[PDB]
Amino acid sequence: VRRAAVESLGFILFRTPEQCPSVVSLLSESYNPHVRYGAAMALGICCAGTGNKEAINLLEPMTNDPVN
Amino acid sequence: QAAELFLDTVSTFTSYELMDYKTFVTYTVYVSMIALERPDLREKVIKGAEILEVLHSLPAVRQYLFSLYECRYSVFFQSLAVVEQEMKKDWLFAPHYRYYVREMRIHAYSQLLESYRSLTLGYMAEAFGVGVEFIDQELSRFIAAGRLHCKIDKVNEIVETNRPDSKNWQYQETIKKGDLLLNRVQKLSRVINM
Amino acid sequence: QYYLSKIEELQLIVNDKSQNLRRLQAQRNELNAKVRL
Amino acid sequence: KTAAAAAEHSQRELDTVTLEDIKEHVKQLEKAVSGKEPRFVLRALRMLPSTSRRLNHYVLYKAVQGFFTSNNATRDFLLPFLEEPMDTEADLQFRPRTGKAASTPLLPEVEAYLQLLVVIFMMNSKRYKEAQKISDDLMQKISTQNRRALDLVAAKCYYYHARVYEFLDKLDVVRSFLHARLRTATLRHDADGQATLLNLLLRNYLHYSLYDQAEKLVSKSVFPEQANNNEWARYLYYTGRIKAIQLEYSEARRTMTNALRKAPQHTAVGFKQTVHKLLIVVELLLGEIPDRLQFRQPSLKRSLMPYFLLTQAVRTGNLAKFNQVLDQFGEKFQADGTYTLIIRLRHNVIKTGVRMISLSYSRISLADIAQKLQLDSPEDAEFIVAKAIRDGVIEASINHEKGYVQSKEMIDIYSTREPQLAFHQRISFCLDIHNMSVKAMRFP
Amino acid sequence: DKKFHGILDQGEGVLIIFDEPPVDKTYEAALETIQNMSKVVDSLYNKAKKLT
Amino acid sequence: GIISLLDEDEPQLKEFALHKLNAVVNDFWAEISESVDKIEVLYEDEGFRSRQFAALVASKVFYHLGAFEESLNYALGAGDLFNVNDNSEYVETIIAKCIDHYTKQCVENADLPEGEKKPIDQRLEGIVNKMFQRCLDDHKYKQAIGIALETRRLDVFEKTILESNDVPGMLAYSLKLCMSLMQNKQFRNKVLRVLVKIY
Amino acid sequence: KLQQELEFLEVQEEYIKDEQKNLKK
Amino acid sequence: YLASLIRSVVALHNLINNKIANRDAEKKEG
Amino acid sequence: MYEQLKGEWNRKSPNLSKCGEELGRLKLVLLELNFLPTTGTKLTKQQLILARDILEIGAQWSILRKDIPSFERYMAQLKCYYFDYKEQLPESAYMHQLLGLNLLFLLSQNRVAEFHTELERLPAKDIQTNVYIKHPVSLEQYLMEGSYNKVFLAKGNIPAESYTFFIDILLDTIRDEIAGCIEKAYEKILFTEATRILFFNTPKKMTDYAKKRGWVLGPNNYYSFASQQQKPEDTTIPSTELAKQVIEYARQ
Amino acid sequence: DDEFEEFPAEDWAGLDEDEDAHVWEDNWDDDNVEDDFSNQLRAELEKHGY
Repeated sequence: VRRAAVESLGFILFRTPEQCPSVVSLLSESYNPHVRYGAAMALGICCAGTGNKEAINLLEPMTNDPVN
Repeated sequence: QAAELFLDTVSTFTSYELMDYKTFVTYTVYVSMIALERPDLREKVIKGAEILEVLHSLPAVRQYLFSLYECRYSVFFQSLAVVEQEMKKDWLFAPHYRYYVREMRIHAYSQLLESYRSLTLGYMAEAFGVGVEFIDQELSRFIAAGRLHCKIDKVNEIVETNRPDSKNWQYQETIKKGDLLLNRVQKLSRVINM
Repeated sequence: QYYLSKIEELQLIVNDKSQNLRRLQAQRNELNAKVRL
Repeated sequence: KTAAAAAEHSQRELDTVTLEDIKEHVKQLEKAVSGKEPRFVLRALRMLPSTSRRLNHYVLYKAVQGFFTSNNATRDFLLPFLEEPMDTEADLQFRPRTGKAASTPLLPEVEAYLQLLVVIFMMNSKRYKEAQKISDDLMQKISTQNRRALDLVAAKCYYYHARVYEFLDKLDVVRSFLHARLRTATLRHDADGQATLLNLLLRNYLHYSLYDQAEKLVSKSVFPEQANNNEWARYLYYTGRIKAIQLEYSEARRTMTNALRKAPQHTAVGFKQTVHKLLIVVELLLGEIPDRLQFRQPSLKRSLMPYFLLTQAVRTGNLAKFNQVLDQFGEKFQADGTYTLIIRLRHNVIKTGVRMISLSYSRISLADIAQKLQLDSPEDAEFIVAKAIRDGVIEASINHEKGYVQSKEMIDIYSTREPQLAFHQRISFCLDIHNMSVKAMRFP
Repeated sequence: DKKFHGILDQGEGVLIIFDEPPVDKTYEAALETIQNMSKVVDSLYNKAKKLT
Repeated sequence: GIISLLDEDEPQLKEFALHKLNAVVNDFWAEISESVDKIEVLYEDEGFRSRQFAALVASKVFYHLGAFEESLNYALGAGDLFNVNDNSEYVETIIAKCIDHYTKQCVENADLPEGEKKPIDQRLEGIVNKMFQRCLDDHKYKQAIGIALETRRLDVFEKTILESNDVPGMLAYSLKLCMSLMQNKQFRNKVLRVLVKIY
Repeated sequence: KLQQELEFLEVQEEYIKDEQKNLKK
Repeated sequence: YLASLIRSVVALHNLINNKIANRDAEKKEG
Repeated sequence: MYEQLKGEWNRKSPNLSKCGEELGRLKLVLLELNFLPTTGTKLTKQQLILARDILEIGAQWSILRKDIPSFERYMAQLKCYYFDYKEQLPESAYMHQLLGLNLLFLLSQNRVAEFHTELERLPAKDIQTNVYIKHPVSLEQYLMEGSYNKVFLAKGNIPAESYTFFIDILLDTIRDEIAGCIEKAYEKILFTEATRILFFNTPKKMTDYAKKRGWVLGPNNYYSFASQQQKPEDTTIPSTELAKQVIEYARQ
Repeated sequence: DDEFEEFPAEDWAGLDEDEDAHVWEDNWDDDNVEDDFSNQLRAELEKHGY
């Protein structure tokens, strides 16, 4: 439920791509790697063809996360 | 502080600086008498061999020191007046109205009426000098000053003390310090948010 | 537009309160990750 | 001529330094407009009075003519109102705005600042009519422009406006302005402006002694907690003074000690003197013995020496000596406004002495207390102890046989709990501290 | 010299002997903690950082 | 205290005392803030021909008190004297509060319109109608449509496009507002039905 | 425009404040 | 006296440290 | 307009028919224009003069007729009309005495804020001169410091405007105050103790004391009833405040 | 930075001497006036006869 609920939020919140990175400041860094994965996928979904400039910056640290 | 750093009987010169070693000792005796009343002061200063020797050198000084130690007020008050007179002839007379004799007798009266509950004014007067009216007015003045934890039944002329228990007195001390530190933290709350 | 200003001030209050609210959660999550490590 | 020329050149250099201070203020507002940050605005307003004590008409006209590169109503008002000196050998390169800067209209914040600076400069020059006209222009401009950041300025602007009108004795007339700006601040949620206007109104009611209206307004007007420290201190001191007049004694002492602690320790010399006198008089009336460590105040020795003698008279119970010293040096007490209270203490000295002697004694004779406090009457002593017990200040009771008074008792259920009950607001303080941190942990 | 636990009630011509409970040293220890944990810190720190 | 002049049983004395309250309202606050009991006595004394303006100065008393909603209610019960002057900041405050109240009541009575509606006050509806009607007729339609949408009336957009259509791009402006901003369908239905019926 | 924009932004921000606060316990 | 007050004092210390840091940052950022 | 200013009010006005004449005065002369502005218009200055004259007349009538509502209304009207201090007009005469009576009866109503704030309006009016107005000040000073019977003897004379009924109303307030002071923590109250030393030598006051409050008369003695108790403490409000603290730092 | 001279700043016009020029801490009783204690005890001894 944790990974699901942190990944399937961008479907609702893509109306607010500026709020995609604001609602995951804890999810993308949470101690649960599945929660971080869900946050990443959620931003990716909610920003389909948008040059958000903030979601990219917040997802850059997760591109090299120790968990596969 | 003066006592704690001044009991040290290591003089830079045999008789110099404070005009003598005897004058040094008299300063020590005055400072200790202001300092405390009678706990293991026997094992702090009385045990001092040099102390006993210098009291042998000075009989009247030995006289009032032993009078305070023995709690014999009949000689204690006369000797204490002599002590105050001597301190008058001394430039170290800063406690001219606070801590010549009033503080020492505050300690002495605390020592006396403690372990007592209702000691009669008329008999404590003759056990502590003369002039029942003099002792009554002294007790009234010192109770007004704040120490001498007791009250006076004037219609019966009795000294009904109110010594708090260990718990009660320490409780009072804690609530006093709580008042002071609430004042402190309110000042610090003023410091923040500005 | 003045009620808009009032709503904006309320939003500002919510944002200011949410700043440390998110920061505390992130740092406590970091502490939990540290203790798991 | 060398010494005079050197002195004039040095004072002109300091005038240029003050002009650079004003230019730094202008750059501070440019940054504040760019960043939408009123805190650095507050820093500018804090730093203005430090340099305010040395200005010159010529350097003010220099700053005016430099900053108003584009023609504007502010320059048109300052041209006749500001009276610069004659020709001066020193000139500066006045070209701060060129092109787009001159094309853009003037900032309302810097306009309010130039207006307030002109009014402070007129009061420094000891002028009244021009100062009032500039302040009226300031309030008019601030009323016309409805930006959010302006009302924070408007707080201190209205503050100093009414301070000027107090010298003008328009402190009665300025009340309509105070109330109108109060209504505007109520509309705009301007807590700082509200605080300033209530402070000015309270000082008006003090200068007219309008204490009944002052208390009726204070009992219904809610004062912002997060207001400025200085405004909070002034409001709290005025509230404490009016409570002291109203005989609200415990609240008075609480408010006066709180105001003394809230005032800056390094500054507010007159405020400090007033709070020392207030605490002395009120606590002596209470019988709460005045704080001895306060007598070491380096700025209050002559004022507190008769206050020291008043404390001694309160403790002793004598009358003639302190009546004589009041006849000698009571005019300052009248100026401070406590002389009615002074006589009230003069005749409640017996009450205070009765409280102290009742705390001293367990069963004291009514004859003894009458002799001690110069009553010379058993019936008057009985009446006094009756009045003390009905006031509840002391536990001394009456037994019409001889004057019995009960003693204390060992500690009961609530006697150990009343400290924790009255002190467990520690966690309330902790939670407000934590909430302030939550508000003040902005990352960027 | 605290070798006995009583109070001399001369008015009644007796001495009330009381059994003193010494387990109340928590009181004094707590006061010492208050003193040496508040005085040494608050005044020094918030007088060094007067301006904030 | 002037409250005695109202406490007298003389209606002319009461009227004399209560004329200049609306003029001393700005300067005097504490004396009027404490006199709530007297104005309540005057409001209860409805046999005196100044009940309406007594309710008006009661609203002024609650202006002093800070209860803008209660002052709104008192000037409401006064009725025709709610709208004595249409241009003041206290007027703007009370009309904004009344617009918020009308918005809430309209939303709830449209979410449950099958009878049992909270009674739409005739006095409140009259002042509301006057206010947004003048806000439409002030001839500033870049903000008239905005204040209308804030007012939340079912027919207000239809009225706005049927009256003088200043800046005829207001149609597309409200179109994008209803397309993006208004999306909660339950109370959106009024704007949606007006929008479909026009477009 | 900005009216309902700020209304919705405040609704979402006030919601997320409470939701993220729910994790403090 | 010694848990609620201690929590309040430590929270106050944290807040005043944060306030000093924020004020210094605001003054020295530019 | 300007009719019979004090035509029948200076010598003697004991009839109730003068109430109608006063009402007509209010309708015609008191309601001419206003009392607020007082900028110029010496005619309105004389209007204020006649207003304050009719207010003092009504004050005397009310204090002689013992009608609390009318008297309080006249007091409030007096205060509101005097709120306009014009220094060029001849002060004193009616000012100090009436203010003293009003403040004294207000203290009988138990209000001290207004008393002291008026005293601050009056810097030297109360202390340097005007026994007329310092008589209530001296009475309150004694009644606060040390006197009951001495207060009674001091009240025996009023220098302000005679009308020695404010002293009787303060006597009623002080019978109430004495009843409270003896309902206080006193040990015992003999019948002769209550009757002789303080006041009220066997009047209907004695029956009022014996029937209204507690402390039932024993043998020629009233005694304190159950007011101080050991109170084996259920200690439930400490538990409630402990729970309040628990919830306080159970969150945030 | 301002000194708040608006409040009445009546500086102490003596500028003559500090009565407690040293670090001595006074008490409300310490400043009572009497012939100290030695003379009083002498008078007590005299009234008792020795």
